[PDB]
Formats: sequence, C-alpha cells, structure tokens
Amino acid sequence: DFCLEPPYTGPCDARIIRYFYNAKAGLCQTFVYGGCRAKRNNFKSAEDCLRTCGGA
Amino acid sequence: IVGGYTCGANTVPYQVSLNSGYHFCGGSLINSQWVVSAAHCYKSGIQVRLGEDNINVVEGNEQFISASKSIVHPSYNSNTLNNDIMLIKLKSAASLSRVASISLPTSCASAGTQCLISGWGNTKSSGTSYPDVLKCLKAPILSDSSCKSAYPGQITSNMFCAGYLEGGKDSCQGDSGGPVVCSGKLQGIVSWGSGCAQKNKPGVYTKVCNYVSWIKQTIASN
Ligand SMILES: [Ca+2]
Repeated sequence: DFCLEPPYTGPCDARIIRYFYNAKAGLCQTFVYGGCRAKRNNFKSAEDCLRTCGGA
Repeated sequence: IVGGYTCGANTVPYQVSLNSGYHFCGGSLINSQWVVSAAHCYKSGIQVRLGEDNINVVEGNEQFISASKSIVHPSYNSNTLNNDIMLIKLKSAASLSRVASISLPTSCASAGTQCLISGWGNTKSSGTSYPDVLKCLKAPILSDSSCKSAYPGQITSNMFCAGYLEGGKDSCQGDSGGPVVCSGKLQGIVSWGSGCAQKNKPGVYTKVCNYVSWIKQTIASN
C-alpha cells in the first residue's frame, strides 16, 4: 500500500508543496517535493489525496 | 543555498524567482522577455518575479510578470534528469541596474573554474530554513571524473558537478533552476543532488554551454 509510504522529496532541488496521506494522523498533509522522481503518495491537492488514500 | 552568504540587495540582477503562490524555483534572465530555468520546475500558472531581494516583502524594485509560454527541452527525461532545461517567455518584456540579463557562454568552463551559485532555497543540510533574502555561494566546477565517481552511472554529458567533497556548501530545495555564473557567463542551472551539502555528494547542474544553439534559435522562433 503506497498510501502507507512516507513522503519522498527526491533528488531534485525545487520546493514544490504537495500532499501525502499520513496514515498515523489519518489525514493528508503537506510536504516539500523536489520536482522529480515522485512516488505514488504524492498529490497535487488534499482532495486528490483523500479520494485516493483516505481511510487507508 | 547551504553554507553561503547574503548576496546583497540586487547584486545578482539576473536572478529571478518562479512563483506559483509561493517561491518554488529560481531562474535566470537572459533576455528582456526570456528566462531560463530547469525542466523539472515546469508548472502551469507561473509568475516570474524580478528585482527581488526579500521574497516576502514588497520593497519597490520588483516587477511581477506572468509567463506566456513555457518550453521544456524536447528531450528532457524525467527519469534520468537528462536535458533538464526550460525556457519561459514573459507575457511582457521586463524593464532592464537591479534587473539585467546574463550572457550565454561562448564555450564550456573547465574543472576548477570558480562560479557563483545563488537562490532562496533551504539553508540547512539537516533541517529546514528558508531565507527571506537571496543567498550566494562560490563553488568550483569539478572534474567529470570525480562527478561520475560521486554518482555512478547517473552523470550524462549534459551535467556537471560543482561544490566541495567535504560537504557543507551546496544548493538545496528551492534553488532549482537558478544560475551558476562563471566569468560573467551562465554556465549552469541548479538541478539535483543526493540530499544537500553531504560529503562526497556535490550538487549536479545542467551544462548550459551544450544548449546555446537551441536556446538562441528557440528564443527567436517563439
Ligand atoms: Ca520583495
């Protein structure tokens, strides 16, 4: 389950704010994404995040 | 920029901030209407901010101009990061002391050349701390040999390493797309690295000298 994976910033040096599902907190939170090599627990909005991972 | 110093208000006039509701990448002004940055910084709704020093408060020397076009290199590879370059056309031309363009290189720079890297990225290797003002760093271009030893099978002919093997001085999250200026010419674009300021893990940059022809022609036909 990719929804249980910790957020992955990656090697690129951008500061792009994305969302990831935090199973512990039971909600989607923001994190800094570097711009490349995103894993699946990386969403552009909280709504996408909840729709895909909510309740995982 | 980790381990750098405060540049000084508008001392790096070609430095721009790419804003999408917040600063997410840097870029270099190479023409009154064109900006060069990294392909991974591609985003819709980009607003380019020029003449910036403190990115958090309006100080009066700013010019905010939205992008009318964003052209990522046709051969950019999101997996290998090869050809990590993009051109952004401004909706209107900037008014060029505080805002000026930087020259494209006539030729490639050699290992050992000292360059100025700048940006509003994270200033901590372990942690998070984004500055309000622009930070600067002087780092030397490293040999293709050591770069390839630091990142086995990851360095292409279009990339170069710069920095210090000891660590402590490097570009970091929020610096992507920014300039690496050597001898007054734009030689690189901040691109990637393993963490920030790590020992034996220098920053990797897009080698601008290999794209001068593509840039000039692309600018002229758009
Ligand atoms: Ca400002």
